[PDB]
Amino acid sequence: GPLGSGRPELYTVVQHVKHFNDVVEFGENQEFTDDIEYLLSGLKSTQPLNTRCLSVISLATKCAMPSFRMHLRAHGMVAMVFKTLDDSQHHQNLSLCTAALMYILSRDRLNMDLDRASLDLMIRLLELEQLNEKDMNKIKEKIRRLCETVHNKHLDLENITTGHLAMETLLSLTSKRAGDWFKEELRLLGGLDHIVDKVKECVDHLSRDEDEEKLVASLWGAERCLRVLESVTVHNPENQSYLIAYKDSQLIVSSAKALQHCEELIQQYNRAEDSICLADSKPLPHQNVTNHVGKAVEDCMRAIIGVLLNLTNDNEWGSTKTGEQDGLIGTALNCVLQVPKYLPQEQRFDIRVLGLGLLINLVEYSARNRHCLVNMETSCQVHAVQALVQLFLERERAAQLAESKTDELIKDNKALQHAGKHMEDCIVASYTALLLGCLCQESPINVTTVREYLPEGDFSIMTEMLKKFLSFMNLTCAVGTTGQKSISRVIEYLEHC
Repeated sequence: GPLGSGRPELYTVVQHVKHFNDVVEFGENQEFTDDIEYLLSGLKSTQPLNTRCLSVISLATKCAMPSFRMHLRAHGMVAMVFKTLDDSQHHQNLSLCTAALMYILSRDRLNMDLDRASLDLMIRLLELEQLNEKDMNKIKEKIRRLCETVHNKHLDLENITTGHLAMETLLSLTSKRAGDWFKEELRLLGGLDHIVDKVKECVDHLSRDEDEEKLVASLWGAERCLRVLESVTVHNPENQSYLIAYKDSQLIVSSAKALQHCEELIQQYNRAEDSICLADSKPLPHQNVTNHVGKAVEDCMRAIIGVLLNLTNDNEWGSTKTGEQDGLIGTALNCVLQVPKYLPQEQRFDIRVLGLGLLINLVEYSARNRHCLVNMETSCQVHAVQALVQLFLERERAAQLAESKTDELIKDNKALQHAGKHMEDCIVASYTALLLGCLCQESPINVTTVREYLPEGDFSIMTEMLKKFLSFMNLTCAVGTTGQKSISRVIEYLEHC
């Protein structure tokens, strides 16, 4: 039962005490009961705003002390502290302080301490959108140092904002460390409804034409929220299901549109270093504007696909509903074949894997997604399978050469990079082979096609690659038995082609 404990639970408790980190006192240090009633009064609406902000920071500063937090929570003051701050959303300065306070507090498990109201507050602070500067920076710097100390989290001062700290709070509340309590509560009490609605607002603003500031705010507004939605769906089928159902699949509908806008926007803000943009209208690759918007577009993309992966991984209504969105399957394919050439070299690996992974999810069981993909057409115009075989072969060479360059250096650390690029080109070739193999085993017709565009019609170039890939996967330990087994089966199948 709930009172019962296994060895792991007790081992943690005992290890937590013996080798410290938490140097705590259970004793009613009444100095706390003093400090605390003095601070609580500084938080009230009846107080000038700057006095409140400083009272919050001072309270957050004391909360870097595990013993203080413990006494704050043991007296049941947390819900009360945040009730007093429940008007924070109406003031941007106090909103930053309030978000910072709960982030620090969320180092611990707040199952018993946060109430619905305080949870709704933090969601409001996450939805928030936008004179006393030189000591707001001193406050921001103070917050940054607290974040490092309490969470081992290093943030740039440019990221000590309300949107960031509210996001980090919601990620911290729904991490592995936190458990599942708040993943559950965010759903059951309407929290996820509001985060999705916010994603829709932001994504609808990309569809219009807007200036740098408004564009970055739209994108960052979506990402911020998408990352919380990604978090709450990790190992949580309920939340995946809820987000697929909510408002006629609003999240997926908005996500698909967003991904498409992003595909277009990213061309507009090229940061590729091996590129030469013709247009004088397009920002140069080294401008502040370009690395500010372009990075914002990329980050939003990674967030969109992350959510879509979680919704389509095991859930087939998710895959069905996601595949039905006009142009998504096409956009996903473009994320692999086209988008990367408008990104810094370092970022191309991640996007290719994500796009390929999403395609695999969509195509695994959905016949109609399968059909839509094989009949798709793309650039280098050609059919999808043909393009995917090309990507494989292209990347399979890029790899065996990138290893030659680094096999030369070891004898005759530019090799490190060349080795890193070797691995990357292999994994991309691998996922491409895995996708093609998937399409093949679901229909022999596709086998004929891949054979046509395969040198000699010899599938061994794919199967040999997948064997090494499966072996590499078990080095990462990222995939479990079923995953490993089904990859093996794909190798078997292709081996008989």
